[PDB]
Amino acid sequence: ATKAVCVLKGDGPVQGTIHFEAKGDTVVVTGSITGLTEGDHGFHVHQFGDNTQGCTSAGPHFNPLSKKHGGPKDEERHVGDLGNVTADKNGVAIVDIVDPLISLSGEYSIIGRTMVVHEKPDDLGRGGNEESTKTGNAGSRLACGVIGIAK
Amino acid sequence: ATKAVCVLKGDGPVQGTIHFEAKGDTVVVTGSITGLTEGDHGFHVHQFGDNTQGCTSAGPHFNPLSKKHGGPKDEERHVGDLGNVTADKNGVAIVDIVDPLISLSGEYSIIGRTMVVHEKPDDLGRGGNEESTKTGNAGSRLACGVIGIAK
Ligand SMILES: [Cu+]
Ligand SMILES: [Cu+]
Ligand SMILES: [Zn+2]
Ligand SMILES: [Zn+2]
Repeated sequence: ATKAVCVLKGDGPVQGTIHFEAKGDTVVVTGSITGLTEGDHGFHVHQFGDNTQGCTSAGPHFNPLSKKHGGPKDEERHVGDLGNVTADKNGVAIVDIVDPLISLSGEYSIIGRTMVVHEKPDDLGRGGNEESTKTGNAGSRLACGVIGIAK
Repeated sequence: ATKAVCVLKGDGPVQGTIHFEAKGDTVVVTGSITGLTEGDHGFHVHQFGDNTQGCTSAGPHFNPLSKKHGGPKDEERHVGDLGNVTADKNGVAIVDIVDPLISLSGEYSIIGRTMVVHEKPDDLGRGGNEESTKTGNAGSRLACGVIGIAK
Protein backbone atom coordinates (compact mmCIF):
# COMPACT_ATOMS: atom_id res chain seq x y z
CA ALA A 1 0.00 0.00 0.00
CA THR A 2 0.80 3.70 -0.40
CA LYS A 3 -2.07 4.73 1.93
CA ALA A 4 -3.57 2.90 4.89
CA VAL A 5 -6.23 3.54 7.47
CA CYS A 6 -7.16 2.23 10.87
CA VAL A 7 -10.43 2.65 12.81
CA LEU A 8 -9.71 2.37 16.56
CA LYS A 9 -12.49 0.78 18.60
CA GLY A 10 -12.80 -0.72 22.05
CA ASP A 11 -15.23 -1.43 24.91
CA GLY A 12 -15.10 2.13 26.33
CA PRO A 13 -15.53 5.73 25.19
CA VAL A 14 -12.26 5.81 23.22
CA GLN A 15 -12.49 5.89 19.41
CA GLY A 16 -10.29 7.11 16.58
CA THR A 17 -9.39 7.10 12.92
CA ILE A 18 -5.70 6.94 12.00
CA HIS A 19 -4.38 7.51 8.47
CA PHE A 20 -1.02 6.43 7.10
CA GLU A 21 0.76 7.64 3.97
CA ALA A 22 4.00 6.51 2.42
CA LYS A 23 5.58 9.90 1.72
CA GLY A 24 9.05 9.86 0.32
CA ASP A 25 10.74 6.98 2.13
CA THR A 26 8.83 7.63 5.38
CA VAL A 27 5.30 7.05 6.79
CA VAL A 28 3.18 9.99 7.86
CA VAL A 29 0.67 9.10 10.58
CA THR A 30 -2.28 11.45 11.05
CA GLY A 31 -5.76 11.43 12.49
CA SER A 32 -7.39 11.81 15.88
CA ILE A 33 -8.52 9.75 18.84
CA THR A 34 -11.43 10.96 20.95
CA GLY A 35 -12.85 10.12 24.39
CA LEU A 36 -9.46 9.99 26.12
CA THR A 37 -8.42 11.29 29.51
CA GLU A 38 -6.28 14.42 29.31
CA GLY A 39 -2.54 13.78 28.83
CA ASP A 40 -0.34 11.20 27.10
CA HIS A 41 -1.48 7.79 25.91
CA GLY A 42 0.87 5.10 24.56
CA PHE A 43 0.31 4.68 20.82
CA HIS A 44 1.82 1.65 19.10
CA VAL A 45 1.67 -0.78 16.24
CA HIS A 46 1.06 -4.20 17.69
CA GLN A 47 2.18 -7.30 15.79
CA PHE A 48 -1.07 -9.10 14.86
CA GLY A 49 -4.12 -7.77 13.05
CA ASP A 50 -6.14 -10.11 15.22
CA ASN A 51 -9.22 -8.76 17.02
CA THR A 52 -10.64 -12.22 17.93
CA GLN A 53 -10.11 -11.54 21.69
CA GLY A 54 -10.49 -7.77 21.48
CA CYS A 55 -7.29 -5.70 21.51
CA THR A 56 -5.57 -8.49 23.48
CA SER A 57 -5.04 -10.77 20.46
CA ALA A 58 -3.04 -7.99 18.74
CA GLY A 59 -0.02 -9.47 20.58
CA PRO A 60 3.06 -7.46 21.63
CA HIS A 61 4.45 -4.38 19.78
CA PHE A 62 5.48 -4.99 16.18
CA ASN A 63 9.17 -5.87 16.62
CA PRO A 64 10.90 -7.49 13.62
CA LEU A 65 14.34 -6.27 14.82
CA SER A 66 13.88 -7.95 18.24
CA LYS A 67 14.66 -4.91 20.34
CA LYS A 68 13.54 -3.64 23.76
CA HIS A 69 10.81 -1.01 23.92
CA GLY A 70 11.67 2.62 23.44
CA GLY A 71 10.51 5.97 22.22
CA PRO A 72 10.11 6.80 18.53
CA LYS A 73 13.43 8.78 18.50
CA ASP A 74 15.42 5.99 20.13
CA GLU A 75 17.77 3.55 18.46
CA GLU A 76 16.55 0.91 20.83
CA ARG A 77 12.86 0.72 20.09
CA HIS A 78 10.26 -1.55 18.60
CA VAL A 79 9.31 -0.77 14.99
CA GLY A 80 5.76 -0.35 16.43
CA ASP A 81 6.88 2.26 19.01
CA LEU A 82 5.10 5.44 17.97
CA GLY A 83 5.37 7.12 21.41
CA ASN A 84 2.43 8.98 22.90
CA VAL A 85 -0.58 10.80 21.57
CA THR A 86 -1.69 13.68 23.85
CA ALA A 87 -5.37 14.29 24.65
CA ASP A 88 -6.67 17.74 25.57
CA LYS A 89 -9.26 18.57 28.23
CA ASN A 90 -11.96 17.69 25.71
CA GLY A 91 -10.51 14.18 25.31
CA VAL A 92 -9.18 14.76 21.77
CA ALA A 93 -5.67 13.71 20.73
CA ILE A 94 -4.52 14.85 17.30
CA VAL A 95 -2.15 12.34 15.79
CA ASP A 96 0.75 13.84 13.87
CA ILE A 97 3.70 11.50 13.50
CA VAL A 98 6.40 10.85 10.93
CA ASP A 99 8.15 7.58 11.62
CA PRO A 100 11.40 6.15 10.20
CA LEU A 101 10.80 2.48 11.14
CA ILE A 102 7.24 1.63 10.05
CA SER A 103 6.46 0.99 6.36
CA LEU A 104 3.33 0.30 4.27
CA SER A 105 5.09 -2.48 2.27
CA GLY A 106 7.79 -5.16 2.77
CA GLU A 107 9.58 -6.23 5.94
CA TYR A 108 8.40 -3.24 8.01
CA SER A 109 4.85 -3.13 6.65
CA ILE A 110 2.24 -2.36 9.28
CA ILE A 111 -0.64 -3.27 6.92
CA GLY A 112 -2.65 -6.05 8.50
CA ARG A 113 -1.20 -5.22 11.92
CA THR A 114 -2.95 -3.38 14.77
CA MET A 115 -2.81 0.27 15.93
CA VAL A 116 -3.48 0.46 19.71
CA VAL A 117 -3.99 3.49 21.95
CA HIS A 118 -3.42 2.82 25.67
CA GLU A 119 -4.77 3.97 29.03
CA LYS A 120 -1.53 5.49 30.33
CA PRO A 121 1.51 7.49 29.06
CA ASP A 122 4.26 5.45 27.46
CA ASP A 123 7.46 6.08 29.49
CA LEU A 124 9.45 5.43 26.28
CA GLY A 125 11.38 2.57 27.90
CA ARG A 126 12.84 4.80 30.63
CA GLY A 127 10.66 3.67 33.59
CA GLY A 128 13.27 1.36 35.09
CA ASN A 129 11.12 -1.74 35.65
CA GLU A 130 10.89 -4.78 33.35
CA GLU A 131 7.51 -3.63 32.07
CA SER A 132 9.05 -0.36 30.79
CA THR A 133 11.27 -2.36 28.42
CA LYS A 134 8.26 -4.18 26.95
CA THR A 135 5.40 -1.62 26.76
CA GLY A 136 6.59 1.58 28.45
CA ASN A 137 4.02 1.04 31.23
CA ALA A 138 1.35 2.25 28.91
CA GLY A 139 -1.11 -0.24 30.45
CA SER A 140 -4.39 -1.45 29.01
CA ARG A 141 -5.48 -1.09 25.43
CA LEU A 142 -8.40 1.35 25.19
CA ALA A 143 -9.09 1.08 21.46
CA CYS A 144 -7.50 -0.70 18.51
CA GLY A 145 -8.07 -1.38 14.82
CA VAL A 146 -6.53 -3.52 12.11
CA ILE A 147 -4.55 -1.33 9.69
CA GLY A 148 -6.00 -1.67 6.18
CA ILE A 149 -5.23 -0.58 2.65
CA ALA A 150 -6.91 2.74 1.95
CA LYS A 151 -7.91 4.38 -1.32
CA ALA B 1 1.95 -13.46 5.99
CA THR B 2 1.45 -17.21 6.20
CA LYS B 3 -1.73 -16.87 8.35
CA ALA B 4 -4.36 -14.19 8.58
CA VAL B 5 -7.62 -13.54 10.39
CA CYS B 6 -10.65 -11.39 10.00
CA VAL B 7 -13.43 -10.50 12.45
CA LEU B 8 -16.66 -9.69 10.61
CA LYS B 9 -18.87 -7.09 12.31
CA GLY B 10 -21.78 -4.96 11.07
CA ASP B 11 -24.85 -3.08 12.26
CA GLY B 12 -27.06 -6.12 12.72
CA PRO B 13 -26.98 -9.66 14.14
CA VAL B 14 -24.36 -10.96 11.67
CA GLN B 15 -20.81 -11.54 12.82
CA GLY B 16 -18.05 -14.01 12.15
CA THR B 17 -14.44 -15.04 12.47
CA ILE B 18 -12.60 -16.08 9.31
CA HIS B 19 -9.09 -17.54 9.25
CA PHE B 20 -6.77 -17.79 6.30
CA GLU B 21 -3.78 -20.02 5.82
CA ALA B 22 -1.33 -20.06 2.88
CA LYS B 23 -1.06 -23.68 1.83
CA GLY B 24 0.98 -24.56 -1.27
CA ASP B 25 -0.15 -22.04 -3.89
CA THR B 26 -3.60 -21.59 -2.30
CA VAL B 27 -5.26 -19.87 0.62
CA VAL B 28 -7.36 -22.03 2.92
CA VAL B 29 -10.24 -19.98 4.32
CA THR B 30 -11.98 -21.45 7.36
CA GLY B 31 -14.27 -20.07 10.11
CA SER B 32 -17.90 -19.28 10.72
CA ILE B 33 -20.41 -16.53 10.34
CA THR B 34 -23.41 -16.53 12.67
CA GLY B 35 -26.73 -14.68 12.70
CA LEU B 36 -27.43 -15.24 9.01
CA THR B 37 -30.73 -16.18 7.37
CA GLU B 38 -30.70 -19.77 6.13
CA GLY B 39 -29.31 -20.23 2.67
CA ASP B 40 -26.51 -18.78 0.58
CA HIS B 41 -24.77 -15.49 1.26
CA GLY B 42 -22.25 -13.69 -1.04
CA PHE B 43 -18.71 -13.76 0.42
CA HIS B 44 -15.84 -11.70 -1.08
CA VAL B 45 -12.62 -9.90 -0.41
CA HIS B 46 -13.15 -6.24 -1.14
CA GLN B 47 -10.46 -3.85 -2.21
CA PHE B 48 -9.94 -1.57 0.84
CA GLY B 49 -9.40 -2.34 4.50
CA ASP B 50 -11.28 0.86 5.17
CA ASN B 51 -14.03 0.74 7.83
CA THR B 52 -14.42 4.54 8.29
CA GLN B 53 -17.91 4.28 6.71
CA GLY B 54 -18.76 0.74 7.88
CA CYS B 55 -18.67 -1.95 5.19
CA THR B 56 -19.33 0.58 2.37
CA SER B 57 -15.77 2.01 2.51
CA ALA B 58 -14.36 -1.47 1.68
CA GLY B 59 -15.02 -0.50 -1.97
CA PRO B 60 -15.70 -3.04 -4.80
CA HIS B 61 -14.66 -6.74 -4.89
CA PHE B 62 -10.88 -6.92 -4.93
CA ASN B 63 -10.17 -6.89 -8.64
CA PRO B 64 -6.52 -6.19 -9.57
CA LEU B 65 -6.90 -8.01 -12.91
CA SER B 66 -9.92 -5.90 -14.05
CA LYS B 67 -12.18 -8.86 -14.70
CA LYS B 68 -15.93 -9.30 -14.52
CA HIS B 69 -17.53 -10.88 -11.44
CA GLY B 70 -17.64 -14.67 -11.28
CA GLY B 71 -17.72 -17.62 -8.97
CA PRO B 72 -14.53 -18.98 -7.37
CA LYS B 73 -14.34 -21.84 -9.90
CA ASP B 74 -14.62 -19.48 -12.93
CA GLU B 75 -11.70 -18.19 -15.02
CA GLU B 76 -13.46 -14.87 -15.34
CA ARG B 77 -13.66 -13.74 -11.72
CA HIS B 78 -12.46 -11.04 -9.34
CA VAL B 79 -9.50 -12.14 -7.17
CA GLY B 80 -11.79 -11.57 -4.15
CA ASP B 81 -14.64 -13.78 -5.48
CA LEU B 82 -15.03 -16.57 -2.89
CA GLY B 83 -18.62 -17.41 -3.79
CA ASN B 84 -21.16 -18.08 -1.08
CA VAL B 85 -21.25 -19.25 2.47
CA THR B 86 -24.36 -21.28 3.47
CA ALA B 87 -26.16 -20.66 6.71
CA ASP B 88 -28.27 -23.35 8.38
CA LYS B 89 -31.66 -22.86 10.09
CA ASN B 90 -29.71 -21.85 13.18
CA GLY B 91 -28.08 -19.05 11.10
CA VAL B 92 -24.54 -20.49 11.18
CA ALA B 93 -22.44 -20.73 8.03
CA ILE B 94 -19.28 -22.88 8.20
CA VAL B 95 -16.63 -21.41 5.95
CA ASP B 96 -14.50 -23.98 4.24
CA ILE B 97 -12.79 -22.69 1.12
CA VAL B 98 -9.57 -23.33 -0.69
CA ASP B 99 -8.84 -20.60 -3.25
CA PRO B 100 -5.92 -20.35 -5.64
CA LEU B 101 -6.38 -16.66 -6.57
CA ILE B 102 -6.34 -14.77 -3.24
CA SER B 103 -2.93 -14.85 -1.58
CA LEU B 104 -1.49 -13.81 1.77
CA SER B 105 1.52 -12.17 0.14
CA GLY B 106 2.56 -10.20 -2.96
CA GLU B 107 0.32 -8.69 -5.65
CA TYR B 108 -2.84 -10.69 -4.86
CA SER B 109 -2.34 -10.31 -1.08
CA ILE B 110 -5.62 -9.78 0.79
CA ILE B 111 -3.81 -8.71 4.02
CA GLY B 112 -5.18 -5.30 4.95
CA ARG B 113 -8.23 -5.81 2.68
CA THR B 114 -11.80 -6.47 3.81
CA MET B 115 -13.80 -9.71 3.99
CA VAL B 116 -17.55 -9.02 3.40
CA VAL B 117 -20.56 -11.32 3.85
CA HIS B 118 -23.77 -10.24 2.08
CA GLU B 119 -27.57 -10.16 2.41
CA LYS B 120 -28.33 -12.32 -0.63
CA PRO B 121 -26.79 -15.27 -2.54
CA ASP B 122 -24.07 -14.44 -5.06
CA ASP B 123 -25.34 -15.62 -8.46
CA LEU B 124 -21.71 -16.10 -9.51
CA GLY B 125 -21.93 -13.83 -12.60
CA ARG B 126 -24.80 -15.92 -14.00
CA GLY B 127 -27.88 -13.88 -13.14
CA GLY B 128 -28.19 -12.62 -16.68
CA ASN B 129 -28.23 -8.96 -15.72
CA GLU B 130 -25.55 -6.28 -15.54
CA GLU B 131 -25.40 -6.35 -11.73
CA SER B 132 -24.62 -10.08 -11.80
CA THR B 133 -21.47 -9.15 -13.68
CA LYS B 134 -20.34 -6.70 -10.98
CA THR B 135 -21.53 -8.08 -7.60
CA GLY B 136 -23.43 -11.35 -8.26
CA ASN B 137 -26.57 -9.57 -7.00
CA ALA B 138 -25.46 -10.48 -3.47
CA GLY B 139 -27.05 -7.29 -2.12
CA SER B 140 -26.27 -5.54 1.18
CA ARG B 141 -23.10 -5.88 3.20
CA LEU B 142 -24.18 -7.61 6.44
CA ALA B 143 -20.79 -7.63 8.14
CA CYS B 144 -17.14 -7.00 7.30
CA GLY B 145 -13.64 -6.89 8.82
CA VAL B 146 -10.11 -5.94 7.88
CA ILE B 147 -7.98 -9.01 7.20
CA GLY B 148 -4.98 -8.90 9.51
CA ILE B 149 -1.82 -10.83 10.09
CA ALA B 150 -2.29 -13.73 12.55
CA LYS B 151 0.15 -15.74 14.68
CU1 LIG C 1 0.44 -0.50 22.24
CU1 LIG D 1 -18.71 -8.70 -1.30
ZN1 LIG E 1 7.27 -1.11 22.22
ZN1 LIG F 1 -16.74 -10.11 -7.63
